[PDB]
Amino acid sequence: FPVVLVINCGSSSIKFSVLDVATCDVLMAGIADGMNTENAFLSINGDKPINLAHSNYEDALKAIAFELEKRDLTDSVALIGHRIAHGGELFTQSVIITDEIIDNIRRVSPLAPLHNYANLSGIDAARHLFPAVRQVAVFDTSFHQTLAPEAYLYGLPWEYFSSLGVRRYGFHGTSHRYVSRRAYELLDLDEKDSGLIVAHLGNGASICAVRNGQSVDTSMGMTPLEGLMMGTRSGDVDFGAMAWIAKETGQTLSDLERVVNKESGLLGISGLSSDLRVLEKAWHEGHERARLAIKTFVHRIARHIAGHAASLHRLDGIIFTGGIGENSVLIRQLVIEHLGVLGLTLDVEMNKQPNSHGERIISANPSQVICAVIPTNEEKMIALDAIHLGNVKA
Amino acid sequence: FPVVLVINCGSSSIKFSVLDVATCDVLMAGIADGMNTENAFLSINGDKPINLAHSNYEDALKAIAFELEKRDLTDSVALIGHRIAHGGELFTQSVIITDEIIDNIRRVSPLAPLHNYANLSGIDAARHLFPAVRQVAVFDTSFHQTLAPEAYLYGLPWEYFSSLGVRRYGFHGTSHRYVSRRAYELLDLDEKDSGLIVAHLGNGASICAVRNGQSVDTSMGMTPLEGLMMGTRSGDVDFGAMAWIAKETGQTLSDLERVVNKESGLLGISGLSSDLRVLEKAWHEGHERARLAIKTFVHRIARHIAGHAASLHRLDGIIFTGGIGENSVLIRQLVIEHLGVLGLTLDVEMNKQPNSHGERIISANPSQVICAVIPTNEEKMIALDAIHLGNVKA
Ligand SMILES: Nc1ncnc2c1ncn2[C@@H]1O[C@H](COP(=O)(O)OP(=O)(O)O)[C@@H](O)[C@H]1O
Ligand SMILES: Nc1ncnc2c1ncn2[C@@H]1O[C@H](COP(=O)(O)OP(=O)(O)O)[C@@H](O)[C@H]1O
Repeated sequence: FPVVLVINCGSSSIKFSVLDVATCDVLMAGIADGMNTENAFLSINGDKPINLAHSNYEDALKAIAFELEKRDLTDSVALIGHRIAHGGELFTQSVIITDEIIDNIRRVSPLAPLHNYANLSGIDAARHLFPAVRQVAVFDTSFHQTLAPEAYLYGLPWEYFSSLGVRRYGFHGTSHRYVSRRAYELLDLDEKDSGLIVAHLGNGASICAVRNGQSVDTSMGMTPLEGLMMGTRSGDVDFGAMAWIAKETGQTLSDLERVVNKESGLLGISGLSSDLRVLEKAWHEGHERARLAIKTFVHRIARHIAGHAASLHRLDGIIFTGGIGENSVLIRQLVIEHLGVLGLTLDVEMNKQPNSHGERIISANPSQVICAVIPTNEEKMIALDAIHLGNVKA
Repeated sequence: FPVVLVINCGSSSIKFSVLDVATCDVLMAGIADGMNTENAFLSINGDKPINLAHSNYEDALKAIAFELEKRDLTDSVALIGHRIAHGGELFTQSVIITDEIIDNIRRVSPLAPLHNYANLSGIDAARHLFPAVRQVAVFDTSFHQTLAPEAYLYGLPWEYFSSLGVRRYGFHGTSHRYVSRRAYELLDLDEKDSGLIVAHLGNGASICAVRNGQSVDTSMGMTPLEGLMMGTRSGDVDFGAMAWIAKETGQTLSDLERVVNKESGLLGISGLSSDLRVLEKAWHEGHERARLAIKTFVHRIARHIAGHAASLHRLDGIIFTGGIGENSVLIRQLVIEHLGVLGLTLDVEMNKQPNSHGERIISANPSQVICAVIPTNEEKMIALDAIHLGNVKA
């Protein structure tokens, strides 16, 4: 009974899951938080947080490695999957990790400094601790590499693109890829002749247009800051406005970089919380700013969903996914009602069902476009890639 | 036979037109360019440029005033219309100019430094030269004041909005207003129950969603730099990307402000010209970058047109206007073909007709949405407002 160890190293954390190769089910999950801090810990399934105080990425993973051995899981780990934030234009699909891949990942890392280097730290650690184990790299950007130039180019001088690599990349690639595959099943669509819009709505949020199985447009840009307004991220924002704000408050780009990434979006408008649940209750209790934050959030989602549909020859479905897309009854309803122009019809009773109902259709029959909620499973998608690559002769 | 003198003062020019109150036809037009420069001139209808060397906004208008007197037009000027770039949240409609209006215009001027002060210079000059003449102010932003908060708010901290006035304003207001009024006629639509998308495509470009006669979404933002990619303007651009570019080339925001306003868009991508005509020929001749610039330009227009449609309850028509929208056969075709998802059907023979054919429908019957070209006439719209206001008792 082989298992797949899936890893995701962030700037200050290391999330992991152990999936059964046979059923792709989670057998164990955990997270080492407070990384590089004088006080780091490891909590597995909730079990009392261990003391990983003063430990680097490798020790943290060494601790996680011991927790797998203390549960006789070590010997059944046949594959390891690493989630990589940015793959530049070098990676269009998941790959078996070798020295060349590591080199390539370093090459594109300048494009995602705050994430890629942590991803690499994770790779080095895993390689040290599981030498005889095949390891795979899954890039959050690879699914969007099918985008045409007209869809990934910015209106900046050509030089910025050709010599600096400035262009739209998009993220949530693994989710958008996974969810759209699931959609062809659920909606009984022919992948080769289909038009889908996936709305990945989490604390990080993005839209993706999948035409005939391929991503043809996505909302995030060179960085995860473009597109939809999010939990603490601003989303699209007039550069002239950002420039004006700079001259008025005497702030630098790093100051504004912080504001737009940490103090904006839902948090910034509501001045209350980045958490939707908190905001939904706030609205219910009469909080005006919480209502404006949500309304704005919904307005921008509807706008991009419609905008992205322009890259499809035909619109067959709109799929909601992510923590927010899977659990927010109201947001889904508001977004959908904001898209009546596309002929969407919601089945409120179906939309009311909690996420325990899994992959489900929430639109009524008269609906011109099918609407559904499909829980995303990036760990499973990564494992499936690893399993496939596990049959290769490298 | 009274006439209306219409003025538009830019940072370095003063465009003017004299329309007949009876037919709203242009009887004279001109432009004083090279303002504040050691060499300024005044060209009327093409007539040899006069020597306005070393002259401020008032002298330039004094020269224009003499050209109207030298043609016995002075005594028939019953109204003067001033085009104002930015009206903030203070102006929702055109107004008769008084001391209060001037004060108010100064209040919002910080929002458009490079345009509003020139507009005010024009007002002071005109007021000096035509004391007994009623004068009106028409704001490029007023038509978009009907936008809901969810549509004009940015995902920035609430403070930036409430204390600094940072929000979407939108421009091309007079064109969008004028063109949509014309559309209800041409398309035989009931203003009170209608959904239109107007694509104002000139060297400056923006989209506007008009629901039941009111603007409910527009593409430009606090400044004319947001939205569509334009002649030399970038249009939407990932702020994280702009930040990244800053740290890589060691440029400031003023440096980037310049790049995004002067060296980007069509010019930036093609590295050839900002002029569509030049680019269309370049493409025909095999120029790849010119083709990419146009394709990108078209892709972004289609995206925003679809995105803006989300603010409509029903999509009745898409109207093209502006120098590009009125004369570009190819761009209109490409944009429309990029919107097949909305069920649009183009009548190529109708779309081929030159702008001399005026207000015209270019979509075929099977089309779910009517498409048309409606030449814009901002001077006429301004005159109509002035004429209406000419009956007021101030
Ligand atoms: N029942 C719910 N109703 C509304 N929002 C919810 C609900 N459950 C979770 N959320 C929101 O979803 C967000 C976090 O999503 P995230 O976990 O990052 O997505 P993913 O689960 O795809 O990785 C939070 O804003 C959270 O408050
Ligand atoms: N026949 C044409 N085909 C393609 N583009 C054209 C044509 N005529 C003018 N243009 C373009 O339209 C643009 C300038 O538009 P503009 O004059 O600012 O709009 P408006 O006339 O609404 O004020 C230029 O890029 C120009 O090359």
